[PDB]
Amino acid sequence: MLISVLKSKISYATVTGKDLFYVSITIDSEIMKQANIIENEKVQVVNLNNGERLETYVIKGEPNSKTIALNGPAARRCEIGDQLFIISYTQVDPTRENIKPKLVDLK
Amino acid sequence: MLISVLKSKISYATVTGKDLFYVSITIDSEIMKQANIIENEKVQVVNLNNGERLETYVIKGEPNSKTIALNGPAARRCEIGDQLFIISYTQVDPTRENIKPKLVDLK
Amino acid sequence: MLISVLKSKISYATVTGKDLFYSITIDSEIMKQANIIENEKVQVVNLNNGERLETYVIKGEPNSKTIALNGPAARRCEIGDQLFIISYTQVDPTRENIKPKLVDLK
Amino acid sequence: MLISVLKSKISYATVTGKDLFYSITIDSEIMKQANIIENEKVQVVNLNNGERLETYVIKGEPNSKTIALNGPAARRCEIGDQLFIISYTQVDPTRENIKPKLVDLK
Ligand SMILES: [Cl-]
Ligand SMILES: [Cl-]
Ligand SMILES: [Cl-]
Ligand SMILES: [Cl-]
Repeated sequence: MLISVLKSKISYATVTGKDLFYVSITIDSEIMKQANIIENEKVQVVNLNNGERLETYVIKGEPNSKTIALNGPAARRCEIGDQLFIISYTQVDPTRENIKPKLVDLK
Repeated sequence: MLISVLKSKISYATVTGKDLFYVSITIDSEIMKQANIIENEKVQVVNLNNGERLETYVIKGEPNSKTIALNGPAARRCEIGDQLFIISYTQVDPTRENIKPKLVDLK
Repeated sequence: MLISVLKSKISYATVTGKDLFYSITIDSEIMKQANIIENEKVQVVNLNNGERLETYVIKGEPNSKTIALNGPAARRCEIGDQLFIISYTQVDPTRENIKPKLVDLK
Repeated sequence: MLISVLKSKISYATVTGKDLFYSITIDSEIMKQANIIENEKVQVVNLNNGERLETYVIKGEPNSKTIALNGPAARRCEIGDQLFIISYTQVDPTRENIKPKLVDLK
């Protein structure tokens, strides 16, 4: 038996770029590290400016670049300067002790 | 094989507050206890006034406060006074015994 | 790996009712035909308006043909709309393939 | 604990058809390339209109290049739209990493 719970949250991630025709969210690899989020992990991305809510996967950005970029169709759901929260969830046995989320506040 | 089934439902939760620039959904910890919903658990939140449907995670509110508050980008999807249903699911092997959902009706 | 795959689909379910101030209520015989159980999570997609939502199943009276959207979901349909109702299961992709139970109501 | 990670991505799939009164049909050789199986749940995202949906996969004829949105999903695209089609898997992250299968149809 499993339930979904918060694993990681990055708060106040400022969008630095967007690329519709990408060759999904790019995040500074050091921020990913702080948040215990791995390459290709599924995340929920929510936008404080426009209210958009979406799910996509993570691409590594360059370490210490502060890159936060929405690529592909997700580019249509933001603009540069928007503030995001980026959330990862995990499925756990509810008979186990509670998971303590990793919280990263970029503000 | 595993399927998702209803584990908990809080019905007719009235929004008492909203804060866009939070430092998700805040629920009276006593109400959470009645519904067997734990802090940081993922929930579906559906709004009877405006029809909005979203997924977020639970933050504890003060016991017996009747606080129901949508924080962060979710704040853009409600107004004070709106009536919510708050739902949590669980993944189970359906060859096991049925999950009997915990139903909390606040109306 | 664990992946999600289709386990049941009810096609061309016609909305018979909606009640804002109550989920999806489905004739219990149709549920059995689809191998969908009470309180199971389902995807509901609407051919008339394109709406897509997830909710849980409530039993309707057997052989009533009841298909009703209740609660906030009521704002996402009207009586007479045609729905597809889909349930998924998580399984090992290398183990024997799941044959979905398909129920066509047209 | 389990987390969801990318397992398969088809990029720049051009919509060739849509049929409301039949959900995504994909050339079965493209599916094989992407390690996507019949009835697998997929995320479909549209570069032209920004729409994001979840549905399941139906086999199309091999080497046809068919990419067709069926059912209510038909209301969320037009012929010629470019799609990305994504599948995820739940894994124990302390095991070895899933190397995603990437198929670029551009
Ligand atoms: Cl995207
Ligand atoms: Cl939020
Ligand atoms: Cl609902
Ligand atoms: Cl569909």
